[PDB]
Order: sequence, then structure tokens, then C-alpha cells
Amino acid sequence: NSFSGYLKLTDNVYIKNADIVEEAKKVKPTVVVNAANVYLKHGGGVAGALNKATNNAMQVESDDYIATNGPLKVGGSCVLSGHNLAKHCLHVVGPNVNKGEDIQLLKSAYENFNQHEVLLAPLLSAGIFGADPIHSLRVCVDTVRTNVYLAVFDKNLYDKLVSSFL
Ligand SMILES: Nc1ncnc2c1ncn2[C@@H]1O[C@H](COP(=O)(O)OP(=O)(O)OC[C@H]2O[C@@H](O)[C@H](O)[C@@H]2O)[C@@H](O)[C@H]1O
Repeated sequence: NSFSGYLKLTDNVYIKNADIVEEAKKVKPTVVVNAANVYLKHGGGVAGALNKATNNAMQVESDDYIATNGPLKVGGSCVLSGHNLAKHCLHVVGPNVNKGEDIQLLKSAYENFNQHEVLLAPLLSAGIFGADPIHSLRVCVDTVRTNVYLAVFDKNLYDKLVSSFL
């Protein structure tokens, strides 16, 4: 869990302009967080980048879990293997705002982080799921009590998040 180069936003939330995959390779964290959907079908954002970095081992494990146990709930999570990226991957489902799921469920989604002392994580629902990134960051800061290291890959977005936090 060696995090370096992060900006301190609050006493327990830190942020860095980086690819979450590269950070996981360099930090070797106990938990990396994936922004998932309820079927753990890993798509065009963080999820597909994590899965590719595991040479599809994440998708095979995910398909098996879902076939055996059923889909997650929006706002829910499950802990699976971190493969070569981390010890554990916490798959969390934020609301899909573009499809009319309730943005209030973003608070439930972030509450999952509180079961883990330290996490490398992305901003939930702020990419393919269409939530406002600044709002996602505020919900994270207000909800999460454990230590969270956020990795934001796009520089223009990182800059806009940091400044709105002045
Ligand atoms: N490699 C990356 N590293 C860091 N941040 C990234 C990366 N790729 C995207 N992001 C940023 O992570 C945040 C989350 O974006 P998404 O991964 O698209 O997550 P989400 O909005 O929750 O959508 C989830 C949906 O996308 C699919 O990948 C997934 O299977 C699910 O259906 C966004 O701010 C996005 O810009």
C-alpha cells in the first residue's frame, strides 16, 4: 500500500492524475475498486482496463460468480480476487444515471468503501454511467471514512475536480 504523489483533499481522501491500472501495478494495494454494473460485464471504462490487465481472468471469475449467485444490486458490491493487481477487487455498482437510476444511490455505493481501511478507487458513476464528476467526488468525501486514494486518468477532468475543491 505505497501511495506516492497524491494530493490531500481531506483528512482521508487523496487524489492523483493517473491510470488506475498503472497505480495498482506500482502500489500493490490490498483493495482496488472497480466501477461495475450488476452483471459484472466489464465495459469501456475502468472495468475493461482492469480486466485487460488481468488477461481476462477477472471476466472469467466474474461470469462464474454471477452465474452461481446472481446479479448484484445497484448500490451494492462484492469482493472478488485482485489477480495480479491487488489482493482483492471490490466491485461496486454505482447508479446508471443516463438510464434513469436514482443518483441518491451513489451514497449507498460509496458506503461500501467503509468496510476497508484503505482503497485505490476511481470516481463511481462519473464516466459511462453519466453522473456529474464533481458531485461524485463530493458524495465520496461526505460518505467515506476510511482512507481512499482516487486515481483520475483524464488531466482536464483532474484539473477541474481539484479546482472545484480549491
Ligand atoms: N484507466 C482509468 N483510470 C482512472 N480513471 C479512469 C480510467 N478510465 C476511466 N476513468 C475515469 O473513472 C471514472 C469512472 O468511469 P467509468 O469506469 O466509466 O465508471 P462508471 O461511470 O461507474 O460506469 C460503469 C460502467 O462502465 C463500464 O466500464 C462498466 O462495466 C459499467 O457498465 C470516470 O471519471 C472515468 O473518467
